[PDB]
Amino acid sequence: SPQSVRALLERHGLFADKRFGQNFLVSEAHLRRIVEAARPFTGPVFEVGPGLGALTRALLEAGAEVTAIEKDLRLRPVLEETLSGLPVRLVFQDALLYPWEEVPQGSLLVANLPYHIATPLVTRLLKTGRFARLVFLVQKEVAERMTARPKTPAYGVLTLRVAHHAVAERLFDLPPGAFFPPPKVWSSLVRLTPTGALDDPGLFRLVEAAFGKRRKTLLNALAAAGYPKARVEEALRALGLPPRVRAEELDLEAFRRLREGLE
Ligand SMILES: CSC[C@H]1O[C@@H](n2cnc3c(N)ncnc32)[C@H](O)[C@@H]1O
Repeated sequence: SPQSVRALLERHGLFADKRFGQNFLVSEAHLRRIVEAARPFTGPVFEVGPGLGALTRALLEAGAEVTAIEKDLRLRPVLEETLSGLPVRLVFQDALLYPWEEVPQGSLLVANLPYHIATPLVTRLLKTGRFARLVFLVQKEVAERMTARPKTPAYGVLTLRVAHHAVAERLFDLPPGAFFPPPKVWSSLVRLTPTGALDDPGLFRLVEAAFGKRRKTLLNALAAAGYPKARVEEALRALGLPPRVRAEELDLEAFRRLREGLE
């Protein structure tokens, strides 16, 4: 209930703080969808932003071993209340500072992520190579980026970052009313399933360069970033791509081949 969430906040003298991107899940049906997207719980679960503990409780009740990382210390009493009697390790810390590279191989991320950290956090977790599955809520626009196909407005660096590490699924869209307080945009449930690759800095130097200068062809964008123009011309030719092809027209394999051609 939006009422129960409002009432719970009121009882604990809390107000949702925009500095923490606080928008708390209201629907048991959405909670169920998140748990069902993440299961089976074959490794330890990390939840970033447990908030009032709604998803934390759902995860624990499904038998997950949970570490929940919450930056807002004001939420400690409600979390302790919600999670009374349940084995959750509550960590009061900025999740952007948590030692992610050390989590057990096979871990899971399951989280209603704060909008302002979702992209750098997911990027970092994917670079660790440690997760079996990452299941999380993001703004619909960010989900679209993470799941974009080439030659579309949402297609870009983030799409390619996700794709390099993982297959990506947008499973469900949630309206603003799924949260209290309601945010201004729709959200989406995303599932990422890592496929083995760790960071490839050479590849991402190329990908970042490709998309840096948006109004240029791929060739001129790379040339402006310091890639030898003649070599880019040849690599594109060898790929059977048009001289004026744009960055958003290349899929992950094409970028991998382009990188290989440049070197
Ligand atoms: C969508 S609700 C977001 C949840 O994440 C928490 N949160 C916001 N920023 C961070 C952060 N940097 N690390 C951990 N939790 C956070 C918020 O306080 C809230 O419970």
